[PDB]
Amino acid sequence: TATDSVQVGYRGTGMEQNYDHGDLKKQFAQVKIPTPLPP
Amino acid sequence: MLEYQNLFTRVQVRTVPEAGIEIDESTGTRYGTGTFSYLAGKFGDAQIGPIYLGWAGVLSLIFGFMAFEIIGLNMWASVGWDPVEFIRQLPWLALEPPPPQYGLRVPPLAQGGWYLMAGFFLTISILLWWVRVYRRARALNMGTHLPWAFASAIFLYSTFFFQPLLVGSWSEMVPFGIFPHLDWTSAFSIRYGNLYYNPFHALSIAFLYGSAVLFAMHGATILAVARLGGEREIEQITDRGTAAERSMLFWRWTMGFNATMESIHRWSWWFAVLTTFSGGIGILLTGTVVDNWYLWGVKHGLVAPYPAQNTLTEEQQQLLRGRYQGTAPDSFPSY
Amino acid sequence: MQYIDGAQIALYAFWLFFFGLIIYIRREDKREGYPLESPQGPREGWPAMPEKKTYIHRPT
Amino acid sequence: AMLSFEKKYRVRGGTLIGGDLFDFWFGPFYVGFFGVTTIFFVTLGTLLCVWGAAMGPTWNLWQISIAPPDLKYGLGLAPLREGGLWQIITLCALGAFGSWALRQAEISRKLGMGMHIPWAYGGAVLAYATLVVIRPMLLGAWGHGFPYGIFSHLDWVSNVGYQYLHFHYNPAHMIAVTFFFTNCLALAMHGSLILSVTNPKKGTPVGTSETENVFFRDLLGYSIGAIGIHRLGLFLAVGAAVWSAICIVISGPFWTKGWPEWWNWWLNLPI
Amino acid sequence: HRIWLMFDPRRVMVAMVGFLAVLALVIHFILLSSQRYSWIENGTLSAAQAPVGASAPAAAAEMSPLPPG
Amino acid sequence: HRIWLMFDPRRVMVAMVGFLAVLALVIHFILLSSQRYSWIENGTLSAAQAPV
Amino acid sequence: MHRIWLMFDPRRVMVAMVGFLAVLALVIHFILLSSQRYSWIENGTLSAAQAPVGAS
Amino acid sequence: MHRIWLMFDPRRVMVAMVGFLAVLALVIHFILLSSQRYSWIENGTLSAAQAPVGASA
Amino acid sequence: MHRIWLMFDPRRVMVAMVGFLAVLALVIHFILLSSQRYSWIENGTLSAAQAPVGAS
Amino acid sequence: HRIWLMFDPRRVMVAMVGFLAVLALVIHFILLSSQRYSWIENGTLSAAQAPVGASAPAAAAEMSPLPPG
Amino acid sequence: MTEDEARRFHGYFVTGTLGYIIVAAVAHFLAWQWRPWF
Amino acid sequence: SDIKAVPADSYNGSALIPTGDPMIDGVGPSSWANRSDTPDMTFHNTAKIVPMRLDPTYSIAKGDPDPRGLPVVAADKQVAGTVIELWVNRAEPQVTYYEVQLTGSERRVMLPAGFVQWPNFGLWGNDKLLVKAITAAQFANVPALKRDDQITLLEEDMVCAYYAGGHLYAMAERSEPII
Amino acid sequence: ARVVTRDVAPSNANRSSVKQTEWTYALMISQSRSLGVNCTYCHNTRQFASWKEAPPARVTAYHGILMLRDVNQNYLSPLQPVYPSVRLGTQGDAPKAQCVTCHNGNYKPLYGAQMVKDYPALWG
Ligand SMILES: CCCCCCCCCCCCCC(=O)OC[C@H](COP(=O)(O)OCC(O)COP(=O)(O)OC[C@@H](COC(=O)CCCCCCCCCCCCC)OC(=O)CCCCCCCCCCCCC)OC(=O)CCCCCCCCCCCCC
Ligand SMILES: CCCCCCCCCCCCCC(=O)OC[C@H](COP(=O)(O)OCC(O)COP(=O)(O)OC[C@@H](COC(=O)CCCCCCCCCCCCC)OC(=O)CCCCCCCCCCCCC)OC(=O)CCCCCCCCCCCCC
Ligand code: BCL
Ligand SMILES: CC[C@H]1c2cc3[nH]c4c(c3C)C(=O)[C@H](C(=O)OC)c4c3nc(cc4[nH]c(cc(n2)[C@@H]1C)c(C(C)=O)c4C)[C@@H](C)[C@@H]3CCC(=O)OC/C=C(\C)CCC[C@H](C)CCC[C@H](C)CCCC(C)C
Ligand SMILES: CC[C@H]1c2cc3[nH]c4c(c3C)C(=O)[C@H](C(=O)OC)c4c3nc(cc4[nH]c(cc(n2)[C@@H]1C)c(C(C)=O)c4C)[C@@H](C)[C@@H]3CCC(=O)OC/C=C(\C)CCC[C@H](C)CCC[C@H](C)CCCC(C)C
Ligand SMILES: CC(C)=CCC/C(C)=C/CC/C(C)=C/CC/C(C)=C/CC/C(C)=C/CC/C(C)=C/CC/C(C)=C/CC/C(C)=C/CC1=C(C)C(=O)c2ccccc2C1=O
Ligand SMILES: CC(C)=CCC/C(C)=C\CC/C(C)=C/CC/C(C)=C\CC/C(C)=C\CC/C(C)=C\CC/C(C)=C/CC/C(C)=C/CC1=C(C)C(=O)c2ccccc2C1=O
Ligand SMILES: COC(C)(C)C/C=C/C(C)=C/C=C/C(C=O)=C/C=C/C(C)=C/C=C/C=C(C)/C=C/C=C(\C)CC/C=C(C)/C=C/C=C(\C)C(=O)O
Ligand SMILES: COC(C)(C)C/C=C/C(C)=C/C=C/C(C=O)=C/C=C/C(C)=C/C=C/C=C(C)/C=C/C=C(\C)CC/C=C(C)/C=C/C=C(\C)C(=O)O
Ligand SMILES: COC(C)(C)C/C=C/C(C)=C/C=C/C(C)=C/C=C/C(C)=C/C=C\C=C(C)\C=C\C=C(C)\C=C\C=C(C)\C=C\CC(C)(C)OC
Ligand SMILES: CCCCCCCCCCCCO[C@@H]1O[C@H](CO)[C@@H](O[C@H]2O[C@H](CO)[C@@H](O)[C@H](O)[C@H]2O)[C@H](O)[C@H]1O
Ligand SMILES: [Fe+3]
Repeated sequence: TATDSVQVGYRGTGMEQNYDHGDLKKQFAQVKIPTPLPP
Repeated sequence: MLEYQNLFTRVQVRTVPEAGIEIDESTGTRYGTGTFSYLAGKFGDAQIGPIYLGWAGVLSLIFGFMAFEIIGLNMWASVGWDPVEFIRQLPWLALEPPPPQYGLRVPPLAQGGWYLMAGFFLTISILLWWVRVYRRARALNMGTHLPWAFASAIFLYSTFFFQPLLVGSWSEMVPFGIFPHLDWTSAFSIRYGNLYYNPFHALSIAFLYGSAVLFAMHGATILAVARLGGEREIEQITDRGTAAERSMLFWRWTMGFNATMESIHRWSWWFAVLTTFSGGIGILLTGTVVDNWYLWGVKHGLVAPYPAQNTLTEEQQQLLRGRYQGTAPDSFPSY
Repeated sequence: MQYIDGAQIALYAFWLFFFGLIIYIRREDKREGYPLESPQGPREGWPAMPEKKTYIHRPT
Repeated sequence: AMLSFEKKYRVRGGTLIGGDLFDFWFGPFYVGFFGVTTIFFVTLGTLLCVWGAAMGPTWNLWQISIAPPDLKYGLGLAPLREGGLWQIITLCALGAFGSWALRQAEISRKLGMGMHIPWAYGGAVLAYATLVVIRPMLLGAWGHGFPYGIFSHLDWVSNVGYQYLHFHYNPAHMIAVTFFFTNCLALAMHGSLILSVTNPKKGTPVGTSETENVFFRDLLGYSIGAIGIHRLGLFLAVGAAVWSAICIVISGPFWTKGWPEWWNWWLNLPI
Repeated sequence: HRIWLMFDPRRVMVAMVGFLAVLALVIHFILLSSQRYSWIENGTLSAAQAPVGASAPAAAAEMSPLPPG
Repeated sequence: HRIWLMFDPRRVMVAMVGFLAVLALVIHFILLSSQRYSWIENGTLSAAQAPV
Repeated sequence: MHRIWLMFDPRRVMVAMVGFLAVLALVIHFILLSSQRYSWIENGTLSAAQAPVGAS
Repeated sequence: MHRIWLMFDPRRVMVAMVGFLAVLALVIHFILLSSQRYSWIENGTLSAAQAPVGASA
Repeated sequence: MHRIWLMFDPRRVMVAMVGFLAVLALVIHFILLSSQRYSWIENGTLSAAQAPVGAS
Repeated sequence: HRIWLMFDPRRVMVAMVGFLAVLALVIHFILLSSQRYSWIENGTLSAAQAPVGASAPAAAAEMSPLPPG
Repeated sequence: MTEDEARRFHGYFVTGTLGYIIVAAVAHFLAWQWRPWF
Repeated sequence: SDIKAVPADSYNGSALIPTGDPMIDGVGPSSWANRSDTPDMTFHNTAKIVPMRLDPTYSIAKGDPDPRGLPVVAADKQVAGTVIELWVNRAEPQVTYYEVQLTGSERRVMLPAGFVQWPNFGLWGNDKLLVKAITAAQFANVPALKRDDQITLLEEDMVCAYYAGGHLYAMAERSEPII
Repeated sequence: ARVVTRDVAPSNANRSSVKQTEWTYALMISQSRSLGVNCTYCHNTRQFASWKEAPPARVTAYHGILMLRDVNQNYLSPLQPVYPSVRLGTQGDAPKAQCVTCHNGNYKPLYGAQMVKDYPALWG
């Protein structure tokens, strides 16, 4: 399983955010924004 | 196919169980005759032999069982006496120390009194077990090295009582629980500013790793020369054979220096003992001499520089100041 | 004083004790197989050789 | 120089690579092909570490830190000044540790001993390789390794531990910690037992092998053997490193949430 | 009595002393941790001033800083 | 009586004493932890004013 | 059916039976004690009409 | 049909059967107790129409 | 009555008794020192009417 | 038929049964963990109502699944 | 340990048990006078 | 004087080359330490390592194969003899030696138990004794014992050293590098 | 919620217990799970008290606390007498909001979706 890692601190400090790719994709896909109403 | 690695024994030899060397039996006696376990005999010795019981051992068992019962019954009461919840939630249950506002005064029974009773009984049983270890050693005319290694272990254990007494509150003690005592470990490191920068914590970590290194090295060395009679170390010490000679030469050729068959056990003894001794010193120093180990490390040049990850404005520095944590609200306000 | 604190003092006391201990254990490490064999003669590293040690045996 | 009994053991043969060329002793050390390779890698890695210290802001021994590259260079050799030096030092260290193990194997093959010591050292080598090779490869960037600095690698350990909220709840970490603690306890017991038998109460003769078993049977009810204690010490010490490698390799590559939440499976058993 | 033929007095005496010691310590500690019988602090109170019926599982605050003591 | 030829009276009596002591301790503890029977604090209350 | 005692030692059978029975009795008593309906130490004086019932 | 006992020890078969049967009975009783519909210690006095039913579609 | 010393070694009994008595004395002194009313090192000069009393 | 003189049929049968059973379990569990073939939950749907993986997708505006680096 | 030794030990054990056991009764009565628990 | 080994060259630190047969000469991994020529004793002043025929109390645990009457396969896959007696350590009960009768008989040799491997690591059928160090022809050169009821520490070391040295001096490909 | 001392030596300026540190630990674990991040998102855990070593998100997080304290005190709680009894809690109090109410386990609500820019009636 691929892990998406985002570095949030200086290199070598160990400050990173890990995410599981499959569940992140499923969670992002399921969000459905209502379309903006015409002005 | 492979050489015999001396990892397991294929042919076990049985005989009459060994009763034991004649010892004084005026205050205690040996119980059992000696049974044999085949599975245990695969890896090491097979005799589950007699066990000696005397004054100190019986007293230690009574006090330790009382402490164990108090801890278990408080854990069971914390889930409403549910056996299913007791087993399911067992690693999360705890017997918790008193509240911080009592300091060193006796707390209510349901809010830390049981904790102090259990701790006292556990301490008494540990000391009585130390007495028993000493007496078992001296009954066989042995040296008291094991008593004084157990004493180092007890010193580290007793710092968990002495440091809360020095800071002045029984609330700082270690809760009796599988996960909650790990929670206390983490919160203790956080509260006093990154215990990684405690020099005696680093020292004790060095000795713990070195104990693992030394035991791996010694076990591999003895297993590697067991074909030459190397596991019989007493005779290799009092009459040095080819196994001890080869053990010395391997490490002399490897790292340039070596020990003897007897002094490698001195190395092992001191590494293991120092693991707990330096750690106890480090714990005793925390909250009494040093309250922030990271800041002590900055003062003594231990902390590596990193680029700043954020810069704060003049109004942000006033705004971002917080407040020290106080008491929990005892009212449910209506707005 | 200000720069000196109890943790530093205790740390240096431990360093002294540890070096003494290492000296003692190295003294014990040379109880067998010494002095060394060299073309220049007998050799002893630091710490020097300890005194001869004998054990006790039960009578027959 | 040589020990009193050393001369008869210094013979030819037992090497894996090379012949009479690399079959000599430099002082007390034995030099083989892998001794030469060990010296090469140690020298290059140490000199590159000193260069990394020179590039940094301080010469203080505790504050020196050679850091791995950014995650954006994933699995590629970063510029030397931006973490590539860390990668070269890592290659040197891997070569040096492998050479040390193989040289130890040559030495044991020359004294007639078994092959246990190189394999025992292999556990620590495997733990290090898991830290800097296997886990960074599974995560996809060499910047997942730890920096080379006496106290900066402690900062890396702290931050990586808090990447999973509460690292104490890692089950493999708990098993490895148990292995380490039991190893220290067993080492204390074994050293004490041997010393107390060979250095008994003053005035009494040196104890025998039955005294050890009788003492531990009197105290605990069971006494492992003389070979059994060494087998147990080897197993405990090596298993600590193996379970450490397991515990670190499952964090990130296999588990990305907080470790406490992993215990859901236990709370959701059907019973 | 014949009970001393089955059980050696030497061992049962030590077991009995240990049991009585642990029981007395347990009871004295339980009394010391109670509100009504915390005699070291409130022993001078008369029977009418002594606390009554104060089980109260949260009788005190759980969260607070350490005192200056 | 012949049960005592099948079981050692010494071991039976030791097990009985231990089990009964543990059971008595457990019951006294459960009562002490309760609200209705916390007699160290409640004991002087009459039955009507005891918690339910 | 006495011959069962020739296949199984009465001593071990009775020991195992006593242990199992004691553990089972303890588990049942504590399951009842932890429930809302059958606490019997706090609510034992309640009548059957006042005792708690699980939600419908 | 009775030759089966010549391949398996009846003493070692009855013990395993009893142990498995006890474990299975305890597991089923506990699964039922941990459910909502069959928590008989609390809701056992309810009628079959008042007993809880799991969520539908 | 003296015959008890033929059943129990006087040396062991005296050593155990001294150890127990020392532990008990230290525990009692420490319990008193940790209390409010009897923390004599700090408040030992107060009169008996000035000494702290538990809540009534 | 001479292949069996090269490998013991007992060993081959053990390895064959083990490998085939592990493969069957792995495939069944891979299908059960998917969305289209989670047959225990959605097996009653028709082939037209069954989930299908997304085709070539479009982009998004000011919306990132990942936090900034 | 003979039968006469058991008799002799039992005499002293019984008298010591009685004396201890209800010196404890005096203690309990004193405590009841000071602060009753029922 | 007894070090049958000439230096390879005059440079210090060089390896030695044996002149005669290292196995009996006692150089390299075939060397032994001069220990006392008295038997190893127990707590009760009895011989520590004794044959099973000298002590009927000892036996073999049920579940373990009986090595007596089994062939002893040597390094060259040649059966060198058959096990006829087991020497056990009385202080710590374990199998320490195997007495092997030669193919031509007329003598017996001692085989340390630490140099013995069982087929399939002792998991499958145990019907032969595997000794990977020494070939069948060299079993006849294993040093003999002075008596058949006791073994001194010196003989112990001699037998163990002879068996250990054949991991380097049995064949010619063993003392030679792999590349 | 601060527990860490701003000095090397102990004094009476900070007398926080280890239990209070555990309380802060629990609150921060909840915050981390509410945003789907770990501790290093707002902290350099080598010193949890430092703001200069921490990412800027920490500053934002602090404001998110203050905003919540306003929302829960002046808007949600005073709505107690309006809700029917099925909406209130077991003490009969109005429901309140936390970080996960907006974030729902994401570093930004709806992954940072912008929606109110096209609805001026909701602007402040
Ligand atoms: C719960 C709380 C506790 C928690 C923490 C607890 C930590 C415990 C630490 C214990 C340290 C010793 C461990 C040990 O080996 O114990 C075994 C031994 C029992 O042996 P035995 O049963 O008598 O057996 C007899 C015999 O077999 C012993 O032989 P072994 O090989 O075991 O011991 C060897 C002896 C040899 O002794 C000598 O050669 C005599 C001189 C020893 C050194 C004296 C000066 C030390 C420094 C003093 C100032 C020290 C100031 C710090 O050796 C030893 O036992 C220890 C050898 C030295 C170890 C390293 C020392 C390094 C010092 C460096 C100093 C700095 C240099 C710059 O136990 C002993 O206590 C031995 C000593 C007994 C005599 C009394 C010594 C103290 C007398 C003064 C105090 C009297 C009571 C108030
Ligand atoms: C931490 C605690 C400290 C603690 C430090 C203090 C304590 C040290 C204790 C060490 C163990 C005990 C003493 C001992 O026995 O030492 C061995 C040796 C005596 O040896 P031996 O008994 O005579 O046996 C030698 C024998 O094998 C014959 O060797 P041979 O002489 O034929 O040659 C062997 C070597 C050397 O080859 C030579 O040609 C030597 C002369 C030229 C050396 C440089 C050549 C390179 C070019 C120029 C570089 C330099 C240009 C400037 O030949 C070899 O093949 C062995 C070496 C390895 C070769 C493969 C690796 C190649 C790549 C190497 C790259 C890095 C090195 C340059 O003794 C001595 O040399 C006595 C003086 C002590 C030497 C070390 C002093 C270190 C000072 C360090 C100061 C700073 C400390 C922080
Ligand atoms: C977030 C957590 C913190 C942290 C917080 C602490 C704290 C807090 C402590 C340690 C301590 C230690 N830590 Mg840590 N530690 C962290 C990171 C690490 C790392 C790492 C790779 O990151 C490592 C390897 C270590 C390693 C170590 C050890 C060297 C040391 C403990 C030795 C020990 O316990 O012996 C085991 C020995 C004992 C526990 C002694 C007592 C044994 C007693 C006698 C046994 C009695 C048994 C009883 C009878 C059984 C029955 C009970 C029943 C209920 C009846 N720490 C981080 C920074 N660490 C200790 C120390 O010394 O610090 C200076 C300590 O107190
Ligand atoms: C050099 C430091 C290391 C060390 C050393 C050390 N420890 C030692 C020794 C030494 C040298 C001893 O001599 C001594 C010993 O005897 O070891 C075998 C001891 C010891 N180290 C111990 C443990 C221990 N050591 C630890 C650590 C270490 N000890 C260090 C790493 C730890 C850790 C890592 O936390 C532990 C847990 C003990 C095994 C022993 C001390 C025993 C003791 O004091 O016992 C008192 C007796 C009791 C508390 C009685 C309890 C009874 C039961 C536990 C409860 C009742 C059970 C019930 C009957 C059945 C089950 C429940 C039912 C409901 C089913
Ligand atoms: C079973 C696993 C355990 C164990 C066992 C073990 N270690 C061993 C052995 C064994 C069996 C040996 O035989 C071997 C040895 O020869 O010991 C004397 C060794 C050894 N264990 C060592 C250390 C060590 N072991 C550790 C761990 C453990 N070793 C495990 C707990 C640790 C830890 C926990 O940190 C350390 C520091 C060495 C003393 C030694 C191996 C010597 C060696 O490999 O030498 C070659 C290298 C050099 C001479 C110098 C370094 C060359 C590099 C190129 C320099 C760059 C290094 C890099 C920058 C890293 C910096 C790290 C920062 C964090 C500081
Ligand atoms: C079939 C099956 C199921 C398999 C599954 C197994 C799987 C999937 C595994 C993963 C596979 C993958 C993709 C992993 C990659 C693994 C890799 C990369 C394999 C490496 C192979 C390997 C044996 C490792 C190292 C190779 C070795 C030992 C090299 C030594 C070569 C050699 C003998 C030459 C000597 C020169 C050396 C070593 C250089 C160093 C050196 C240099 C460079 C000098 O200049 C120098 C000059 C003067 C003195 C000394 C030196 C010196 O030491
Ligand atoms: C081809 C190939 C790769 C094959 C090679 C084999 C391989 C694969 C490598 C190894 C992998 C294997 C097979 C590993 C699995 C090992 C197994 C099966 C597990 C073993 C587990 C085990 C034995 C027990 C678990 C240990 C645990 C959890 C607790 C330990 C508790 C403890 C403190 C025990 C100590 C026991 C006692 C009482 C010791 C005291 C004691 C001491 C300390 C002495 O010094 C001493 C010296 C001399 C006489 C007596 C004694 C003595 O008894
Ligand atoms: C909240 O509540 C929860 C807890 C949840 C609910 C709990 C529920 C449960 C499960 C309760 C269990 C109860 C139970 C279990 O079965 C209860 C079982 C009780 C039993 C069996 C008690 C038996 C006691 C027996 C005694 C005291 C015997 C004394 C014997 C004496 C004095 C004779 C002395 C011997 C002599 C003199 C011999 C001289 C020598 C001679 C002659 C010689 O040597 O010859
Ligand atoms: C808070 O509430 C909780 C706590 C939770 C509720 C708990 C409740 C529980 C479970 C209570 C348990 C109570 C209990 C039972 O279990 C209590 C049992 C008490 C008993 C039995 C006490 C007995 C004491 C006996 C004594 C002191 C004997 C002394 C004997 C002496 C001095 C004589 C010895 C000298 C001799 C002989 C010399 C002659 C030798 C000679 C001639 C020779 O040797 O020859
Ligand atoms: C069947 O169920 C029953 C209940 C019958 C039995 C079951 C019991 C069970 C299941 C028990 C489970 C126990 C567990 C899981 C225990 C876990 C323990 C752990 C993990 C402990 C870890 C650390 C604890 C430490 C380090 C505690 C140290 C405490 C100290 C040093 C306390 C000292 C206190 C003293 C000296 C008190 C003195 C009394 C004073 C003098 C203060 O009196 C006023
Ligand atoms: C509570 C759960 C059970 C806890 C106890 C578990 C006991 C078993 C685990 C400990 C032993 C694991 O056994 C482990 O086997 C592996 C093979 O996979 C061996 O091999 C491993 O390390 C060696 C060392 O170089 C590597 O070469 C090898 O590639 C690697 O797999 C390890 O040396 C051995 O330690
Ligand atoms: Fe050893």
